[PDB]
Amino acid sequence: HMSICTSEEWQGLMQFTLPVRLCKEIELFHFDIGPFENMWPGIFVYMVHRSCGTSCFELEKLCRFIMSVKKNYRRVPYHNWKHAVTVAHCMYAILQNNHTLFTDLERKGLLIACLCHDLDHRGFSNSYLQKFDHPLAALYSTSTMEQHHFSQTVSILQLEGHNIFSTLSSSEYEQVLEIIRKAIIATDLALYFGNRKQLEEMYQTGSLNLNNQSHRDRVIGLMMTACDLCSVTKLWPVTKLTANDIYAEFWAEGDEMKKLGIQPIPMMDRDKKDEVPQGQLGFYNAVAIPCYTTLTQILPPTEPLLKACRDNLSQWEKVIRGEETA
Ligand SMILES: Nc1nc2c(ncn2[C@@H]2O[C@H](COP(=O)(O)O)[C@@H](O)[C@H]2O)c(=O)[nH]1
Ligand SMILES: [Mg+2]
Ligand SMILES: [Zn+2]
Repeated sequence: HMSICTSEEWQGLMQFTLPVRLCKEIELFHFDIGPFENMWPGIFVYMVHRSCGTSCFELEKLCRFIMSVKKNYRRVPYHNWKHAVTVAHCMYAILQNNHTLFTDLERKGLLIACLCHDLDHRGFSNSYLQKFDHPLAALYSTSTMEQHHFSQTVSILQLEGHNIFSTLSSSEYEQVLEIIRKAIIATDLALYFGNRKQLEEMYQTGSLNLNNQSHRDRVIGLMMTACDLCSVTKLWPVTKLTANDIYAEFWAEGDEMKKLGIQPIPMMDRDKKDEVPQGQLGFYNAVAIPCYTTLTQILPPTEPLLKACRDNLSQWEKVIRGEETA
């Protein structure tokens, strides 16, 4: 099922060295990997090593894992390899800024989860899959694609010489797969609404306790949401360019629905682009802003993401007022 990287791909990755100038910039939240496509795999290797240590993973296995994961992301407009690395970098930044709050096991697992969270995405949402009795919606009744993404992750790990977690004790092994499982499922936005309200409630009543595994799971879940949506925390021009990619997939889905005799929601209707600005305002107010607000409360060092998100919210309002530019 899973595609496999060539020997030239993983072998070449092992010899990669991150340019000195980027070492500085990669630590910042607003960092945009966009202008460095050839370096994305190497950037991930770098983040893993800085966060988890150069010997955490056997280099050969890690490189095969990375290049195969890349080969298993499809050439879709948004849920692609570029997105995977973007999300992993946000997680890297969050972990670097809250290092000792998370275990070595969790950091390894979360960085890997972020790189694999949208594995083998076809370009169709859970709505489509369920509303069209796709085999996946039957196998996975809820969080359909997310369960599939996790399934894909384990399949890659099982490929020969690809299991980077085998050196963990039998106990930590199962523990890390559970961390990855929950983390990937948490990227199902449907689950975000409940998770955020819960955390907010926990935080304000003073109940939140990081030594409480159920609370840890929720915090990690919000972190995944935060990283998944981080394109809204970049400089405006970057945020805007990514938005076009997001909508390219939305509109493509809408077109397929029309062909199947079912009118799509406005957001997925390429004939209703005029409604995009207002729709983004809604998404920021109902999802992005609350997410980063709650995350900042729990992990103060992540405040730059909230500030950036608010700045972009202001940009969308500026568009609606007819003051946009370029
Ligand atoms: N309307 C809207 N949806 C977004 C935006 N950013 C992310 N999303 C949605 O949030 C989802 C997060 O889940 P994932 O990216 O892991 O599939 C994306 O797939 C996409 O459907 C945005 O700026 N606007
Ligand atoms: Mg996803
Ligand atoms: Zn994603």
